[PDB]
Amino acid sequence: MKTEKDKMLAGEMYIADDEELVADRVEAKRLTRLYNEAVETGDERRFTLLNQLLGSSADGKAQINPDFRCDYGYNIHVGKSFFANFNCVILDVCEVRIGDHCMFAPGVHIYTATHPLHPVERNSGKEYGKPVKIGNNVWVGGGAIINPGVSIGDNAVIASGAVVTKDVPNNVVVGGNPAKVIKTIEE
Amino acid sequence: MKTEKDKMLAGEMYIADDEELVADRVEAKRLTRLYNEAVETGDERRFTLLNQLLGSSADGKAQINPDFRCDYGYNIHVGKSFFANFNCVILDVCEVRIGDHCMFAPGVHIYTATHPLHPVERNSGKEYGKPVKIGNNVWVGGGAIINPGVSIGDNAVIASGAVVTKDVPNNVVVGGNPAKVIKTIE
Amino acid sequence: NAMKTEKDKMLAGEMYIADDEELVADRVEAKRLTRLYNEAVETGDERRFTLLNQLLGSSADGKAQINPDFRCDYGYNIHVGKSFFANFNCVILDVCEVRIGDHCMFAPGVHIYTATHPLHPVERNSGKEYGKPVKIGNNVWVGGGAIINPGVSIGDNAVIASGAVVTKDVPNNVVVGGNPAKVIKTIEE
Repeated sequence: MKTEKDKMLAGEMYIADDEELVADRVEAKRLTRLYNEAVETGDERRFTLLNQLLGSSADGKAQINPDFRCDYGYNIHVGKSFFANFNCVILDVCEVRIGDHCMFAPGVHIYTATHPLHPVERNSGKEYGKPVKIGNNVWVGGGAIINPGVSIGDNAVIASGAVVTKDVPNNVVVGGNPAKVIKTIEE
Repeated sequence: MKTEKDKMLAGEMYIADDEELVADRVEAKRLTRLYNEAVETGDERRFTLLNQLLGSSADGKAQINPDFRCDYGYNIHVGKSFFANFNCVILDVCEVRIGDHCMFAPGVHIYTATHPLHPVERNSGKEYGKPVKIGNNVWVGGGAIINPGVSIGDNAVIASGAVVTKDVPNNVVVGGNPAKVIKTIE
Repeated sequence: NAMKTEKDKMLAGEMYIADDEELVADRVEAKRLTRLYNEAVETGDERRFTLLNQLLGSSADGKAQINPDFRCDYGYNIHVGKSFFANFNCVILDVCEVRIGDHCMFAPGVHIYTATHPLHPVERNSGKEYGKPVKIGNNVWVGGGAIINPGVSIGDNAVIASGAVVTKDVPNNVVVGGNPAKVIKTIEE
């Protein structure tokens, strides 16, 4: 009864080469190529293309620099005034929810996709994911990595190069690998 | 009386969506795309395109692998025999000065662009930058990040994965996140 | 010696002139073919495998699954086992041999470097550089954005955490993470 896609979204083990998911991934790549060319050449149709790619954006005017990459596109949901700089990658096998006024520097990667640590299970043709949630007014610094299952609170700032393995509270700066609070933001 | 571009270059808060700055970024992207195509296909005209993109290079023969990315292009200035490997990104809202014989491994990022720490100000449509300066004979290792306002001395070596958050003296190797001196070069 | 070329020295891990014409021509060809390959996989064309099998030195099953935009120096120094998978934007600098076993998977932004340079400026600026080969065992999972440096071997069943920077050999059956990469725990099966 459950499709592989149902399992995927639920965070359960799913067959990555399921017919439907494969078609979704190849379609995401084709559309993504068109989008990246639109934004590189500065065509206004970049917004229409992006709005077909992303699951949703609050204002339909998400500003994403090239070359953007994502797995499905449709699991990505952004608030108002979303900005991502060059070469961001979002593996949205599970939901990636991003709030308002969020800002990604270049090379930010968000992963929801993951695998079993044990070889037989990892090699079985099945994998899984954990959703990522990012609050309002989050600034993610250059080259940062947001790992699966992570939530980032409102007004948090992720230092460049940070590797985020655990939830980030409201109003802090985190930095390092693994990322740790390096400062509290007052107000 | 200062234009938004004037403010940007001086390290002051500027409106990023100023019509002049938007036009410059649109132009840089369009030209960067042609340049990347030229270097990917191995056409000799890659140099003439690159020389229209960068602010200056000492020998007009900078060697930059695809896909290169920059904000403006014109704020980047390189010495002779400049080399950058695959996928380098330079956010040049402020000056990026690079000396002679510098080489970047793949995925090196240089940032001058930055933002206020508090949300209201960060979300106000204004941001700022701090220039980056790199000396002569610098080797920047793969995936290293050079943050805004940093200066790197002559003959410095940045280990791969380094996250450079403060000035680096001459003749050292730095590594880690944040980067720290790990060796003196003699 | 008698007919040893710069390419021979490069492969042997010896100092070699990077701008030797044969090597320059090989890199130019790799970039040109990489561009076609990346378009093929982006557009979902079946011939992506045909092109990839001309780019890589070898793959055990001729069906390596490599996402765009892949980058490499030569292509022909890369050899992968069965069921190889690399996610978006992986870079392999294969001036020396890069040998990868069966069922390996790279997350996005994995970089493997065999190319390196002298630490002292005069020698580094001399137009010569060198490499050290990389070997990766079976069932290795390399996490997003990880760096594998020159001369590194990674054992069977090892997993590399996202963001790890691997400077030394990784033994079989460990999870490593951090910069520099250190053992997090062991894995058995």
